[PDB]
Amino acid sequence: QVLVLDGRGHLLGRLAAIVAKQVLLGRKVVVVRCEGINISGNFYRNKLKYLAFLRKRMNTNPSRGPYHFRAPSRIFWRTVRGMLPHKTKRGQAALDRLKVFDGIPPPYDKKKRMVVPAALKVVRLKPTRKFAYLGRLAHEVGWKYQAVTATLEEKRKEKAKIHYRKKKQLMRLRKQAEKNVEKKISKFTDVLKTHGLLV
Amino acid sequence: SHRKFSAPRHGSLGFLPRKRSSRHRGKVKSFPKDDPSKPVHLTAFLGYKAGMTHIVREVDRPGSKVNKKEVVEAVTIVETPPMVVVGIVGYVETPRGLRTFKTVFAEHISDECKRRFYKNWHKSKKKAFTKYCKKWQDDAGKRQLDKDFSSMKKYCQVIRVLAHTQMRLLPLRQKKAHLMEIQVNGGTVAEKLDWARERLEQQVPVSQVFGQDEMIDVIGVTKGKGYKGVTSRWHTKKLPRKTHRGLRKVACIGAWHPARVAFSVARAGQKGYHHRTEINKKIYKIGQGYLIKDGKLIKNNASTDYDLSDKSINPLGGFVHYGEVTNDFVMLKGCVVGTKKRVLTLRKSLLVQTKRRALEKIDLKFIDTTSKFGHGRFQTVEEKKAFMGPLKKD
Amino acid sequence: VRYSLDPENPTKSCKSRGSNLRVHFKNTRETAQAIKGMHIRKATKYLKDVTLKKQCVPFRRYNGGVGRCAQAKQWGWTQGRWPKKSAEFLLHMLKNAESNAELKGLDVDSLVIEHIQVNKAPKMRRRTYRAHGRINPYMSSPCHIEMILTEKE
RNA sequence: GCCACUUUUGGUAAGCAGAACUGGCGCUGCGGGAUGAACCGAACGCCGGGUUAAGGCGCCCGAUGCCGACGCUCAUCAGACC
RNA sequence: GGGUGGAGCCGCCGCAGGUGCAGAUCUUGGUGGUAGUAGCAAAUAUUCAAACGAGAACUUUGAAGGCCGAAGUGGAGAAGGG
RNA sequence: GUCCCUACCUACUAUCCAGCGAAACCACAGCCAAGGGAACGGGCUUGGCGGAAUCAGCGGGGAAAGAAGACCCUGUUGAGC
RNA sequence: CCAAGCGUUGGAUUGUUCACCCACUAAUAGGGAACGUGAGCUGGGUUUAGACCGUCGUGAGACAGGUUAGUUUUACCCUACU
RNA sequence: CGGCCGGAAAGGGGGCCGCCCUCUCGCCCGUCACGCACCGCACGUUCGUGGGGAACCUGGCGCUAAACCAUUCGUAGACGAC
Ligand SMILES: [Mg+2]
Ligand SMILES: [Mg+2]
Ligand SMILES: [Mg+2]
Ligand SMILES: [Mg+2]
Ligand SMILES: [Mg+2]
Ligand SMILES: [Mg+2]
Ligand SMILES: [Mg+2]
Ligand SMILES: [Mg+2]
Ligand SMILES: [Mg+2]
Ligand SMILES: [Mg+2]
Ligand SMILES: [Mg+2]
Ligand SMILES: [Mg+2]
Ligand SMILES: [Mg+2]
Ligand SMILES: [Mg+2]
Ligand SMILES: [Mg+2]
Ligand SMILES: [Mg+2]
Ligand SMILES: [Mg+2]
Ligand SMILES: [Mg+2]
Ligand SMILES: [Mg+2]
Ligand SMILES: [Mg+2]
Ligand SMILES: [Mg+2]
Ligand SMILES: [Mg+2]
Ligand SMILES: [Mg+2]
Ligand SMILES: [Mg+2]
Ligand SMILES: [Mg+2]
Ligand SMILES: [Mg+2]
Ligand SMILES: [Mg+2]
Ligand SMILES: [Mg+2]
Ligand SMILES: [Mg+2]
Ligand SMILES: [Mg+2]
Ligand SMILES: [Mg+2]
Ligand SMILES: [Mg+2]
Ligand SMILES: [Mg+2]
Ligand SMILES: [Mg+2]
Ligand SMILES: [Mg+2]
Repeated sequence: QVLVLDGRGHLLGRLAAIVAKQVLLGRKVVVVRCEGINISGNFYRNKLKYLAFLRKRMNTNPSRGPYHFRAPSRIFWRTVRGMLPHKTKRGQAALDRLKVFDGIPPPYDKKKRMVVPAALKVVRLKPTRKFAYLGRLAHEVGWKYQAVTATLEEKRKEKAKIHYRKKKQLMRLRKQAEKNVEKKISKFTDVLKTHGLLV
Repeated sequence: SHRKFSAPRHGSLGFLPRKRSSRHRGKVKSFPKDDPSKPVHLTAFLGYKAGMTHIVREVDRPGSKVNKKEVVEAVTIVETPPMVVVGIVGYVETPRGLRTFKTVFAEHISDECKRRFYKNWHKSKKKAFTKYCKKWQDDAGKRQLDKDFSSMKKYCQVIRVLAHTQMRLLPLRQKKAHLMEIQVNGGTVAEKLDWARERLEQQVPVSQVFGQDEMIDVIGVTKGKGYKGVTSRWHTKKLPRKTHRGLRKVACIGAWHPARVAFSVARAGQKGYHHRTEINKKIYKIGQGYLIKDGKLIKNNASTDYDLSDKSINPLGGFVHYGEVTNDFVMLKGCVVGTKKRVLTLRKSLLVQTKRRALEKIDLKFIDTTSKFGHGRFQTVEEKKAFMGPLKKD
Repeated sequence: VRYSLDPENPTKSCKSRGSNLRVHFKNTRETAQAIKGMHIRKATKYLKDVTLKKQCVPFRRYNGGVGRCAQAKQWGWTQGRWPKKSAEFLLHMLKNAESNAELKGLDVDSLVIEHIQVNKAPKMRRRTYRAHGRINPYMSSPCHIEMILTEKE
């Protein structure tokens, strides 16, 4: 009942435009690894856009001015709350069901995370266009934790491969057991093949 | 319309919430960046501002007019008794920052350090760490509190030791010892922690933290000067004599149509007692404290090899509003932030320093120890009575 | 005379009232709200070191311009003041109610102030003399106090 | 009295001043043009069902979450609806 | 309907009017916020003990310290006050 | 010390308390940017965002308060000369 | 060209904005914020009533002509800022 | 029911080794009949020993504190605060 979205290779507003709607329809969304969100257009236009957003500080009290969040997860959080009606209390109760994370933290590392094909870079950009990584943009606009989160994600990848090797081993033991068992499950399999599940 | 005559603005906006400092002890906002090549060492220390005096030294800078001449230079005495290490704490780098991991305290910690955990030591019954210190005297706890060192040697990147001043040895009214995390910068994390768990519940002096002619940074809170006006705090121009509603003001706050008053406009509020970091203060001399050697104590911690007296660093009649410095001290170049008898933090420098003034060797040849409670005329009590002669009272 | 709040039992409750008392309403209201839940001995011990400036009255509603005090921190508030006309009038009123309890034959040491109430009285009039030949009103704001004590262990 | 299509006078011109025809606003809500006296649709008793106009259908926001069609377009100032 | 209230009131058909209030910088009366706020700051200054008293920074007596300084903060008038 | 260039000391304040305690003002009230608008919003729209109750100051803003503009024009309104 | 980060002064004359000149300088660039900024100040100028002079008017008086003297009121409210 | 490991970014109710017990039960076909068949009718079926709030119950092993005011300090100070 909790939707875990991946964040790698998803367009920024194209992902946010459906995260907003699933959140308004009552579905608790946790997007994860907001590092690898990429924005279309090239890096220099996107960095100029974010620096122009940094220029927008309130003249008399920049502490009361617009809080320019530098983390990638909170850039994505602010671009969802642009799309949500966050003044009204249904929009405020909406934003409480979006949970963004830089990298993949241990509540959600050992959980299978979902991919939107309808918001994805290889589907919604033609391949000669050049995109822009939100992680690199956030880093060199002033997010301090690129290298830390990169080493932690490398630590997670070298452990998820240890998990996946065992998963491969269990599937090979299964498909080597099935040929040993095909004499006594010959009639349990045949009623599955006649109903379209094992051929 | 514009300003007719351009002029730079008063004050700095970098220090902008000019409020009373929430802390009394100066806090290190950044320890020097660690590298696994150097041997392990503490990177901060605490001291107490005693007072000011002179120096005469011969300068060796080829190129100035003062090469092989002898300047005088103002210096600051910071009494630094050796600090007792009473714990360690580790830190793990997180994508949200740098979280504390596991604080481990020593077995026996002194009741000048135990004062810190109590807002009222008199009314209390002194019960802190009593159920905690019993873990060090049983095997049910010893295998508990060395397994966490084994986890601190796996998951921590930054190991910061936890020391405190030793206020039994100071001339002050206060007994509540200040305590401080000091980042240990050295080898791997195993070396870094198996260095400090032996320093646990024992001394660390100054001379194995700092050295002579090293530039350091002084952290501390300024001398508080109260709720003061805008010409006293922001140094704006005093309005002329003829003004009706007072002349020690800022005349125009702001323009019409930005319908607020900006955060950059000089206003009247708190002046002083601000936290400040002031870099590149040079150790001229690390003093050696009073110690008793063969019956009579040796006192000459202000004797140079060009003076050959038996005078201490203390002036006649002590440091004014401090007391007498009986401990080993650090003599900084120039003024530092803070009033008398104020706690200061000495931090090793964040910068790398290969400059002709930072690499200068300092060989003093006089230390003024005359009375600061007035125009002092005499260096020491012996020379004073040798010049005066027998008095009526003698 | 009908009070504003009836006691739940007149056999256990003893009552008192003071009409048209020349103290300030805004001070007396809040020094009554200070003692609206107290035992009678704790109430008199409170009202004496209100006069002796050792425990303060937290000015909570009528609190504009009232300076802060250190003693207000034990009421969970910042502002406080130590009024003494208001303290001594509803100290005499506790002596009245404590006389009425022994007139009714009640246990004095278990009385708790159940209900206390300060109303505005008919506002007496003086004048003051202001610049440019004008005269402005200079009223005094006295108060009606009523109080109900009730036995509870 | 004011505005608008087109015709038109003075003025460099004007959210300027002066005309003609017709429609509006003023006296007038409602849907659209984000916002709005005049623009586009449309004029009103209180309601239920259906359907449209002008305008829309990534999300705010009802509706393209069509396996919509054919091209053009890279902008270190893209472009985006009387 | 319920409560308070303690001496008069109303329906219909006609008649008559000083017949309906949110405004008039409206008239008269009362009451808020500001607000326990601004303030109670011109001319040097009070202190100790006792008494009466339910109660004393302020009264009175005693002591001490000050001031007006003979163009007075003194002693007496005229006008005015009654 | 008019200023360069401000600094320090004293008295009475302001400040805090015991007592006593008003008045001017007030449509509802108070956070900003831009848009349109009676052509310079606290309210509308789109954003930015928003945390009780409060204290000493301050003079930006409330196109702040006072006074049915005193300048200018209209009045078949007057007066002084 | 990228570029407003950091500077862009001290004075004689004048009420000056502009102007002109002396001297330093790295440079002595231009400007906007209700022609920024009077409950911030000053009141020199204009812009009240007193006065003198020139011109005009028979006259009261007039002068985008000159000169001289001429009260600059209030914050304790709310927001803002400290 | 006892031991071995797997966890740090916001830590794993997972795997494994023994034991004293226990079962031919569970799973897939068949045989046999029973269980309010509540008489056509709604929120049924769970995560649910849900989160919080009091008072009752019986036992076991453990706990006996600080904060704030008042006093003092003067590294601080309008008052608070420190
Ligand atoms: Mg300029
Ligand atoms: Mg003046
Ligand atoms: Mg001295
Ligand atoms: Mg209030
Ligand atoms: Mg106030
Ligand atoms: Mg008066
Ligand atoms: Mg008079
Ligand atoms: Mg026209
Ligand atoms: Mg016109
Ligand atoms: Mg009509
Ligand atoms: Mg219409
Ligand atoms: Mg539009
Ligand atoms: Mg048409
Ligand atoms: Mg319909
Ligand atoms: Mg739309
Ligand atoms: Mg009667
Ligand atoms: Mg009549
Ligand atoms: Mg009325
Ligand atoms: Mg009426
Ligand atoms: Mg006052
Ligand atoms: Mg006389
Ligand atoms: Mg006489
Ligand atoms: Mg005040
Ligand atoms: Mg008072
Ligand atoms: Mg509204
Ligand atoms: Mg203003
Ligand atoms: Mg005005
Ligand atoms: Mg008029
Ligand atoms: Mg006419
Ligand atoms: Mg006439
Ligand atoms: Mg102007
Ligand atoms: Mg003014
Ligand atoms: Mg102004
Ligand atoms: Mg003038
Ligand atoms: Mg004149």
